[PDB]
Amino acid sequence: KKYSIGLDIGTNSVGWAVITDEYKVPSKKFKVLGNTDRHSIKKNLIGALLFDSGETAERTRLKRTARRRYTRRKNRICYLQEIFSNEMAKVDDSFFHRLEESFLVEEDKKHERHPIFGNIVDEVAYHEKYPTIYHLRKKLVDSTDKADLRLIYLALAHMIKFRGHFLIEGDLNPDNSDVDKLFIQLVQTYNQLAKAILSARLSKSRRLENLIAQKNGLFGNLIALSLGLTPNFKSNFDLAEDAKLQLSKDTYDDDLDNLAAKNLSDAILLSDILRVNTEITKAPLSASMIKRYDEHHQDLTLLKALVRQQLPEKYKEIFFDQSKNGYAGYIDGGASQEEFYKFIKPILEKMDGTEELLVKLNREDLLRKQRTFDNGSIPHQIHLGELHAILRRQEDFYPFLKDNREKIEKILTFRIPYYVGPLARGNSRFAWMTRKSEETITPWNFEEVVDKGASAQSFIERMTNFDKNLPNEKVLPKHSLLYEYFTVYNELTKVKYVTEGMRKPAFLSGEQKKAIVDLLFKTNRKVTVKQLKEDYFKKIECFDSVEISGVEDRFNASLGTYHDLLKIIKDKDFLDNEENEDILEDIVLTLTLFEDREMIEERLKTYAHLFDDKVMKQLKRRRYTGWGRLSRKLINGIRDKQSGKTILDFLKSDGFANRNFMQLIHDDSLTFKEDIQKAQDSLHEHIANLAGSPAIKKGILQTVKVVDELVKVMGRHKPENIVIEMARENQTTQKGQKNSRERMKRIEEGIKELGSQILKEHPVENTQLQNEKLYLYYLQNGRDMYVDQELDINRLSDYDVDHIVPQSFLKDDSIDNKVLTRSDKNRGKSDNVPSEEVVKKMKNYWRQLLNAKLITQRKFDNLTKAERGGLSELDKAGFIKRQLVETRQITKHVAQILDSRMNTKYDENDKLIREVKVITLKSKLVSDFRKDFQFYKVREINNYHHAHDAYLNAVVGTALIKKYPKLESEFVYGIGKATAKYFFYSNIMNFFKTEITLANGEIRKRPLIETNGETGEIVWDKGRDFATVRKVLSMPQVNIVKKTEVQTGGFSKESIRPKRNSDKLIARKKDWDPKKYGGFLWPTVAYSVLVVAKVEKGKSKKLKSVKELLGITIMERSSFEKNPIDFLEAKGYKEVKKDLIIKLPKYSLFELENGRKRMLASAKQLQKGNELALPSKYVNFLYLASHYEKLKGSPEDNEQKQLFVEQHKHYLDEIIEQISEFSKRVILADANLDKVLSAYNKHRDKPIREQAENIIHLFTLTRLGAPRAFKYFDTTIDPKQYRSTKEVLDATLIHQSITGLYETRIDLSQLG
RNA sequence: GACGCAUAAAGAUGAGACGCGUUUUAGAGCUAGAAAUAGCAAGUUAAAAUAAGGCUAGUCCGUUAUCAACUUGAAAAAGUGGCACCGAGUCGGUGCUU
DNA sequence: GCTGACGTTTGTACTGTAGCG
DNA sequence: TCTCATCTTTATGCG
DNA sequence: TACAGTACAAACGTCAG
Ligand SMILES: [Mg+2]
Ligand SMILES: [Mg+2]
Ligand SMILES: [Mg+2]
Ligand SMILES: [Mg+2]
Ligand SMILES: [Mg+2]
Repeated sequence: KKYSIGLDIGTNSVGWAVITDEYKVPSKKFKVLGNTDRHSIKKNLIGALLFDSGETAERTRLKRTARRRYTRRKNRICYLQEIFSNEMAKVDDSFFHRLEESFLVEEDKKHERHPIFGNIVDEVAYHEKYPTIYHLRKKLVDSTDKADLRLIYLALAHMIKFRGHFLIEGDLNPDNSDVDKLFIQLVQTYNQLAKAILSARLSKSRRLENLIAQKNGLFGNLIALSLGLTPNFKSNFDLAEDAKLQLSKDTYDDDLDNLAAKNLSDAILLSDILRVNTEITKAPLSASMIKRYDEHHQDLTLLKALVRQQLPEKYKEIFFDQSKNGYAGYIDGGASQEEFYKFIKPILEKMDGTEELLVKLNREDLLRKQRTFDNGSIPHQIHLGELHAILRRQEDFYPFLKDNREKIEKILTFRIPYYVGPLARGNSRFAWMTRKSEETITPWNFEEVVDKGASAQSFIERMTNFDKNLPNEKVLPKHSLLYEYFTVYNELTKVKYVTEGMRKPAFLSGEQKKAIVDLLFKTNRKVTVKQLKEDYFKKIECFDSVEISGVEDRFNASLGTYHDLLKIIKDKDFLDNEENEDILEDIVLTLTLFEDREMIEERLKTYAHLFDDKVMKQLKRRRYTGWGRLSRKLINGIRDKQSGKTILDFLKSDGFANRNFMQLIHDDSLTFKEDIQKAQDSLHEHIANLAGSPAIKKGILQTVKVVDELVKVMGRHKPENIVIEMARENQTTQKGQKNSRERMKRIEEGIKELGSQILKEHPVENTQLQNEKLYLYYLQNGRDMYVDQELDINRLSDYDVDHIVPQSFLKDDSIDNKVLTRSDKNRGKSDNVPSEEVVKKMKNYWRQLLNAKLITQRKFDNLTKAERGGLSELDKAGFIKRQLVETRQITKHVAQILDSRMNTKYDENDKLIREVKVITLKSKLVSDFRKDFQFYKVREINNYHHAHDAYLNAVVGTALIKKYPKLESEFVYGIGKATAKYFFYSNIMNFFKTEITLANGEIRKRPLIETNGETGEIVWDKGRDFATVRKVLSMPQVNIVKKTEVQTGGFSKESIRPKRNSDKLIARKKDWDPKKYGGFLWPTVAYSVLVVAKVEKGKSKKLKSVKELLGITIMERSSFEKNPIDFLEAKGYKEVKKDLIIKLPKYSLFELENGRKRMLASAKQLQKGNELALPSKYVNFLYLASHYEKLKGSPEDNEQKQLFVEQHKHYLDEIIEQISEFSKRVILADANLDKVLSAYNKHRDKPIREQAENIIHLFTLTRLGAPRAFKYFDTTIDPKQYRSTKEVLDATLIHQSITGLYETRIDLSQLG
């Protein structure tokens, strides 16, 4: 009667296996529905459900924010048009209509075809006078004439459309900073108190050297105008009031409280951004762009003359062929400037007079475009200065730009603050803003319509956890003083001490804990036990010596926020006071909640009577982040109604009982537990309601559906035991501590081994090293990874994190794939690894970092990947590590959901009866089981290995449970300790083996029949149970099912493709015919439908009846589902039989002659649908012939298994016979099978390892799913893609229940 | 014998932005030709769109998640498939039983 | 007369190709 | 790619 | 890995003798 279930859950699979108490997998004669003659089927209850992995929300969000940016950009353009509109209608009743109809063709345009001036002649005298937008911008700035509104609009609209980044706080301005005479003002100012630096690469290393060549009064002065100095101590040689000085990031008023800094800092930074002020202008960016254009002009004039006078045969390939990455491909084709440079540098090396061009290419100046990937370095304030200059000229002639100058000034610089979010009116699930009035939001009225404070508080409050114990209560800040006290008293209530006189160790009394906290947790940020035993036990308790226990040599707990508030609020008795504790809690809550200084000031204003303004100025810089696991109500709001204390009171003092948070909230004697359990629907609603990524919701829901379907199979009786394989681990304590070493020590060891003084120049703390940019800065020893340039620790936003292998090629967000680099160097390696030249020029420095172990060997391999520079689809053959985290999350959730679904009956004696015992095995047990008794696992043959893992999980779990029911609490849900646990869980499996072998060669014979002790019952018969599991491993029928999935997402490929007279292009906008305008291509089919209809066919048209697949794209899907028959008639189908329309999602399964199966991948592609049931002997041979020298066993055990391969050399040929018979049966790639046979015969003499480690690849020919390329040694086999779908229209369609047990089979031959 | 403390790795969710890129159009091509084009000149920029679109019309929403088939149902949701044994190349046979 | 010659006029294999920092 | 914020899982140390 | 670009092979009229 009884049965059990095993589950193996992966990112793309769940394996499931019902087992009997005998460890046999059962089978039933299942009824099958549908029109076919077949009425019942024999099926084993072992299988695997296969589904494609769920996508994370990343791509959808990166499209959503882009959609918002384009909407807002067009609205900026519209407010500009609104200001310009009554005036533009004077000079041009249709200019905005012409910029709008710019995209259309000449006869589609209602107005004359030239966008800006309309007429041809003025549009060309225009482009002759101003060849780009920047000659326009410059002429507008430096000249003082009355100028054309249509061109003001274009200059402003261009700057408003492409406005540059906002990563610089406040503003830069050129007008205070154009002229290098500021050093005279600086020395004149210090007496009250060229390009000399900038001619070389900017860092302190050059700046000090130059100024000493030209103590403190010059260089130490000027760095405070130029650099974010590292010491926190006060300055020297300084003003009459003495404090620290640096060019601080957010607010230089934090340093001025000790003008020329603004002038000189803007001058140096703008002259670092722009190669300007060797010439005097008022429009520096436009001047630089015009200099680029003129240099490009003279360079091309030189270049073509050189090419014609020395290599005239070469010209067309460079300058006309737009496919070659020549200049034609650089301009008219798709080539970048890197591709053009590597194209053109060999040609320049052999010509004469090219030295200047070769010099310019090495600086990246050679024939630059004006708009490039590195324009993301340009801040918006430069554009802001140009727009201000423009308006300040024109206002003398345009009264209306005088009247509303600041509205246009507002429109470019307005950015929605990130804490406010999308400006909805209630219908956006992403919106959290609250608006004061129902008025429409503009950049001008934004401050009076939107309540920024409430929205900014709600921004955090929507995201921070509810307390897991009190789900209606939001958690504390991490740094809240209540949480500090909670943490220290939670830790210190459980430490124990003993002296020479005492019989046994004793807890700290409440007096002692209070004394320790006030003594040293309030006078040291982190306390060592050395500090505890000296400063408390030796100094207060006067002990000669003491042993302390319950804590490592450094305490985990801290009162660091007390130290902060003590440095700020000077009255220590204020911080130790009871009355003001709520106010201090509000201060730290605000200071965690808000980072914008104005709302910090506006929130803290209510307490300005308790502290001075100097303290308040100190409080508003003390930014905090992070939130505790617990709510205020939990830790000090609720009281046990019998005793009267809160949790924090108990942690402060609990007599000698000294309970911590756990034993408190689990003691029935304290009504905390009653408060918890009174503070504490369908499957799909529950699965939607969980937190975390949407990606994991797929694998959880499908396996819960699988388990419920299995329960439906077994007469609605529940299983005794459910075994879930967990992606969980045990380690030795030394390995696990090494696996989690503090990341400061990683830096210190490597820096000491390479011997640099960077930590003397830039000291840093492990709390600070949690920042990703800063961690990378120290890992790289202060230098860029792509040019030999000293990085700046203050400017780490203009440096950016390159992913060494790009995310578009491979998802890898690890430190081994991250590089901090200058933004231009990162964006100059779009979709690639670093180039060959950069590997050649820096492989030595990378080797110095590798030898010093700041980078891994994997990181060195990714950096030097151009030495192996494939980046092919065949290089994907290692798992992305995201699949492990998803597996862990899914299996963790499914444990608690299946426990909640199975064990539902509450009881008053004990709370919940285990009707079903849900089990969560770590994978090491099943892995050791597989490797000990030669039940090996090869992932490349076929998909049955998922079901075999579930079978072995159920077998091993039930065997361990029935062998050790005393050890039920180690598996059922609800030298170092870790090393002892690791050896215990290693040795717990010894009951499966007949012999136990010691390291000295001793052997112990174990019984052939295993039993438990406490009831003597048989569990593991090493005679017949191993034979039984070997029988179940050799079944040829396993219910593999691929989930039928309607596709969602992008309508097409994203690339927009040029116009052509082909009807397959997707119309990219409703009125834009793609024969004229181009459009998208590669559409994605949501599902096929089987259509049966007439069609008008033949050159003399006549109705022919037809049955075929129609691929409903995602775009057209809703129109189809509104009303099918008119959609089919629009597609051209006539007399359609409505009831015979069959919906066919992706991977709809069909079966054909000789057992052949095909999965419908679209209306015009199939996929191979059968699975090779290869016998176990050849599988274990393939695993042992693979892995041949790298087996983990002893040399004797390696040898005997390596000989097992040699004993079965003839297995190689019979595997090829197996693959031939199968491929002929199901795959039908006869040319590929002949190529496979011929290549095999080409290499039948090569080593049996290399043969097997390539026969393992031939199963790509046979394996289920999409045809994919594979290779056998040198020979590469191209995929035999099943682009024909003609056959499935008369196959039998198989609709599979989610396990694959029940079926509906439709014989489509009878349909038509 | 699943929880908050410290550490670390790998990931995730949301907001605000930047740079590109593509597409069509605009930037008069010229000269020589029966010619298809060839020589030569040119090129660097801009507008518009950037999922088709949608109705609550917002400076909002539109690529995540949910889906075998069939009977009920607006949908949520509920419902629908005998067992034992001997065998095994993707499931077969045998016997009870409804 | 009526088999087949000779174009047009559709229907099948093979290589490319895909938004990204 | 940037800025800002929050959160999950797993592993080790202390209860 | 599904579809796109595109080089390649059967089928369907009017001549052709
Ligand atoms: Mg597994
Ligand atoms: Mg999806
Ligand atoms: Mg990059
Ligand atoms: Mg698996
Ligand atoms: Mg721990």
